[PDB]
Amino acid sequence: ALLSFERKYRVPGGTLVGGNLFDFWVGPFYVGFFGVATFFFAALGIILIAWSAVLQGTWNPQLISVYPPALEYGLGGAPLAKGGLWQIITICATGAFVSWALREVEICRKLGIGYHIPFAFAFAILAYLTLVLFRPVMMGAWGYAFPYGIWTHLDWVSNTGYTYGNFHYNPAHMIAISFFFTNALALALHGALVLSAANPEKGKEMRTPDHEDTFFRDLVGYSIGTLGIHRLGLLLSLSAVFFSALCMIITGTIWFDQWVDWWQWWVKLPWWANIPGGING
Amino acid sequence: DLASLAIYSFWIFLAGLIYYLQTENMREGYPLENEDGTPAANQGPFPLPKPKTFILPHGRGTLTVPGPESEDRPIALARTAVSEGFPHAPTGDPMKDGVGPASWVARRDLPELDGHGHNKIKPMKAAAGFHVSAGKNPIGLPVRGCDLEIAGKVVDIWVDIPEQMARFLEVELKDGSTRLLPMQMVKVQSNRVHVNALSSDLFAGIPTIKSPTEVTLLEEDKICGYVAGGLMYAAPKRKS
Amino acid sequence: AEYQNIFSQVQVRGPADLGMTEDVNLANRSGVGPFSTLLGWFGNAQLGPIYLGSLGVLSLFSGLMWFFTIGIWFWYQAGWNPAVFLRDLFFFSLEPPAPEYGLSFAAPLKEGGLWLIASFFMFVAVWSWWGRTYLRAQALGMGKHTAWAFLSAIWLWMVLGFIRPILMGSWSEAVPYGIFSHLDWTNNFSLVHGNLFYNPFHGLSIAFLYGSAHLFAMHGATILAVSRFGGERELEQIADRGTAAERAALFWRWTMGFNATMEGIHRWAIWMAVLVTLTGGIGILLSGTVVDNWYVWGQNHG
Ligand code: 2GO
Ligand code: 2GO
Ligand code: 2GO
Ligand code: 2GO
Ligand SMILES: COC(C)(C)C/C=C/C(C)=C/C=C/C(C)=C/C=C/C(C)=C/C=C\C=C(C)\C=C\C=C(/C)CC/C=C(\C)CCC=C(C)C
Ligand SMILES: CCCCCCCCCCCC[N+](C)(C)[O-]
Ligand SMILES: CCCCCCCCCCCC[N+](C)(C)[O-]
Ligand SMILES: CCCCCCCCCCCC[N+](C)(C)[O-]
Ligand SMILES: [Fe+3]
Repeated sequence: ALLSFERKYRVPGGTLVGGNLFDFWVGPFYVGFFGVATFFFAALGIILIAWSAVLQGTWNPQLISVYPPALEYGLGGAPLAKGGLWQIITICATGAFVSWALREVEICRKLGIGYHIPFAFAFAILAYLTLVLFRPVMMGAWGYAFPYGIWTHLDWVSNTGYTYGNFHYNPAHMIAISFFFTNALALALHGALVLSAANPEKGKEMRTPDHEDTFFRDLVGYSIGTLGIHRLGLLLSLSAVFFSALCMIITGTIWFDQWVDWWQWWVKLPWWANIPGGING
Repeated sequence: DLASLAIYSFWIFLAGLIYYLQTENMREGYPLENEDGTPAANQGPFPLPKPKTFILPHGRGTLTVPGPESEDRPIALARTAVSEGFPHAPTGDPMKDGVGPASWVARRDLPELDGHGHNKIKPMKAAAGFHVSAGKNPIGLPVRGCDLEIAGKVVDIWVDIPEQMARFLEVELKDGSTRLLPMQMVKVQSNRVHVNALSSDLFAGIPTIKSPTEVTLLEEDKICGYVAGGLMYAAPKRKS
Repeated sequence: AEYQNIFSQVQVRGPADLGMTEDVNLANRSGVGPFSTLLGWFGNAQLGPIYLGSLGVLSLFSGLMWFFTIGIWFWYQAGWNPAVFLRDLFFFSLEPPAPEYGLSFAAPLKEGGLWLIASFFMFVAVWSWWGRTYLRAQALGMGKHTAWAFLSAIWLWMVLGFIRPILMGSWSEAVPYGIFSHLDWTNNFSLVHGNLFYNPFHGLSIAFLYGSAHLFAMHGATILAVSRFGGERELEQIADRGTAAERAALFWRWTMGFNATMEGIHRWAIWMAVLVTLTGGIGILLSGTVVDNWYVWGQNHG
């Protein structure tokens, strides 16, 4: 079933692999080679997870958990029940994501749009790979990665954080968090602006971009614009995620002591390091 | 206890919110149709919303949605298969017929107006006193298509007045008429403007505008449609 | 390589845009500020005009009163010494009163009273500013969405520095003004309450925050991918749907099976975002007042 305007766009074309072979829809979903790939990977991974949920012995979603190889196993493989499943599921998930991204590319091509979406998605995927591939590998073991469970991945976050004291003092983490927070503020504002214009006071006519620009200039002396605010959402959000992955790729590798102590580079700068008074002397 | 009560409530709230949000996003394109234009059988669990009415300024009227959906245009495609879900082949030349990635919508055949009732978009020559303020000024550069042939020359920039940004390049062709190229499909270089989406022989094909100092929403759709479509349909002539 | 519309290729300027008028008291708008070419690679170049008014001035002032109140304590902590001040800038902290004083205003300047002062100027500055966001809307005949959304940020802020301290019996429960000292407060808060990861509202807050970044990436990218059919001209695609809106909708329907409208997407957006601080505020308000320990509560799934 089609949206009222959909048919004219459902033409052949834009696949990267397989020519016309998988070029078709199932319902609203486009397939394509990478739609098959994705299915395959995701199906496998879910199968294996449901297995792990038997080799551990539960069917509760709040308990199921797939742990990586213990640290003793290094970068080598590990028996299924002791983190091989995880190992394979991690391959499956990467397969499913990258396939999803390439499928997004195929859709773009059939629709004659830019590739900005799957380019953006790629940044979430690199974040995932940092946690389960690039960090662990550079640290020497699959065991440093996080496990696949709802509440258990939270524990990993907590242990991993507190291993370096209060993780707040990781500077890239501070920057990432600034982006996440700003992004949420920008999303809120954008959403509300577009809507305060499209839905004015009872009986008034739709306002205009001119009103939108105007409202922000009145309020804070600047309006970024309608092109700019979408430019910004995308930069805020991608940058939050870039600095996220950065904040962790460096933790346990180029820096491994307590993050709070890292700040002493500032304080011990020679020109003020021994001036009496203040919090530090 | 209070915390159990507050969260349970919240989930109930959230459920309602999603409902409201999902229904709100069903104001265009629904009801679903079969490939033949008939209303499909399975609409899914979400009903349409009670309609709302936007009052458009400048006497342009109202829009009320949800409303009766039709394409208000011929669609030059035909089925390639005997069951639902396959592609629909172009019956003619898809660039000229406005299908696939060359598709346009039948928008209003008037120009978008600014907050003052004036045309939002003007050629810079009639826009006082707009001027290039930074970056390479494209005016006068030859235009090159993906076949690496010169298809014309830039003769103005059409600009969005209230937002003060560039939106098309007006280009003069071998025969002396012009076409609008969307700003976003041209790469301005030091000694030329480059356009990957179109081979040079496909410029003449770009839909034209009825009055030469304004462009209607409808015309913008035909143009942007056409130029984008070139990525797919002039792949034989690209070359990169 | 194609051109991606992340930055502009060519800026154009025309005359200073003084804006729409509607019911705005023009007496109170400034005139234009400069034009930043730098900014214009990315968004608008025009700075200003801005609108002052009585609430304007009140907020601006009150916010600098808040700001300087903290800076004066910071200099004082630095023994009036420039070098120290900068060195220890991130360590200084204007702390609230001790728990002895409860909700009283009795505490000495140096040991709590000065924190109430800056807190006061902040209370004024923010709420006046909220009134500003409502009014600038009203003068322009626009909806109140911005003021309602800002209200949700205010919620969490009120909860943190005012509502919760009152319910708990002391100003000491409130947050200090200081860069590192507020992070310590935050870490500390989690510990004393049994790990916030077990507060269901903290988890929701997170989902929306990540959700927000996820959504805005989707949306921001989408509008950019269809900017070649005029997509960023959202208000006019609402009133007369174009192939930009269609191509966007379909990208998502083909990818993940459902989609949005050019208006509705902004409803998803405003809510994803406001719900961060909404849930957030509740989760904190409940902490200490009704739940001493989220882990424990959690073991009783309730
Ligand atoms: C829905 C949740 C979301 C979250 C993510 C959120 C978070 C945050 C954070 C955070 C991540 O911790 C911060 C820091 C934050 C801040 C804000 N939010 Zn906020 N916020 C959110 C959402 C919103 C929404 C819808 C809105 C704000 C609005 C606002 C506004 C509230 C403005 C305000 O309170 O102003 C009063 C005091 C002022 C202006 C002076 C402060 C002193 C200053 C540091 C001194 C230097 C600058 C002077 C002004 C220069 C003067 C020079 C002189 C010679 C004239 C600010 C930008 C407010 C706004 O005006 O937007 C720019 C608004 O409308 N926010 N906001
Ligand atoms: C980013 C830092 C870190 C990493 C290790 C992390 C990763 C992940 C991944 C991943 C890289 O694959 C996933 C899929 C993930 C998911 C979660 N984490 Zn998560 N997570 C992290 C940290 C956190 C923290 C602090 C929190 C979550 C909480 C949660 C919550 C809430 C996530 C959220 O809303 O994010 C924004 C994205 C949106 C809204 C798009 C929709 C996402 C949808 C809800 C995904 C659900 C995933 C399934 C449960 C997994 C099954 C896979 C397959 C069998 C089908 C879920 C379970 C959330 C929570 O309440 O969890 C109990 C919470 O408080 N997460 N989380
Ligand atoms: C880059 C900025 C931003 C970040 C902040 C972001 C965050 C997140 C989080 C998070 C905060 O944790 C989550 C959970 C998240 C999720 C999504 N985002 Zn997301 N997201 C962002 C940006 C984007 C962008 C541009 C896009 C997505 C798209 C998507 C899509 C991607 C869907 C997808 O790729 O599907 C292919 C794979 C499938 C369907 C199944 C895979 C099963 C696998 C083999 C087995 C499970 C393995 C996991 C590791 C289990 C861990 C569970 C445990 C942590 C609880 C989902 C909804 C994707 C999309 O289609 O959205 C509907 C898309 O195009 N995202 N996204
Ligand atoms: C050790 C810390 C501990 C751990 C367990 C923890 C982890 C995490 C993770 C992770 C493990 O990766 C994440 C992702 C996470 C996330 C969160 N936690 Zn969290 N979290 C912890 C602890 C806390 C604490 C105490 C709190 C949060 C809160 C929250 C919330 C907070 C959401 C938010 O957006 O908050 C910022 C916005 C605020 C505070 C609103 C302020 C608005 C105000 C009106 C603006 C005033 C402006 C001034 C006048 C300045 C003028 C500037 C001028 C230039 C104009 C987010 C979702 C936040 C909350 O809502 O809690 C439910 C909160 O109070 N968290 N949290
Ligand atoms: C260069 O030096 C000069 C002197 C020029 C200026 C420099 C100043 C400096 C360096 C200032 C630095 C300021 C900083 C670092 C501020 C940091 C602030 C932080 C991190 C704030 C974080 C959270 C604040 C919260 C949660 C505040 C909440 C406040 C309220 C809810 C208001 C509550 C109101 C109260 C308690 C008053 C009650 C009284 C009445 C009448 C209602
Ligand atoms: C590896 C993580 C385990 C995932 C478990 C299956 C996910 C389905 C969605 C969870 C729903 C939980 N619920 C509602 C039953 O409580
Ligand atoms: C609204 C625009 C504000 C941009 C600032 C975003 C918050 C980042 C704060 C840390 C600064 C780090 N940075 C970006 C300079 O590298
Ligand atoms: C605006 C709706 C978008 C949906 C995003 C929210 C998904 C729910 C995440 C589950 C969080 C579970 N928990 C433990 C915090 O209660
Ligand atoms: Fe938008």
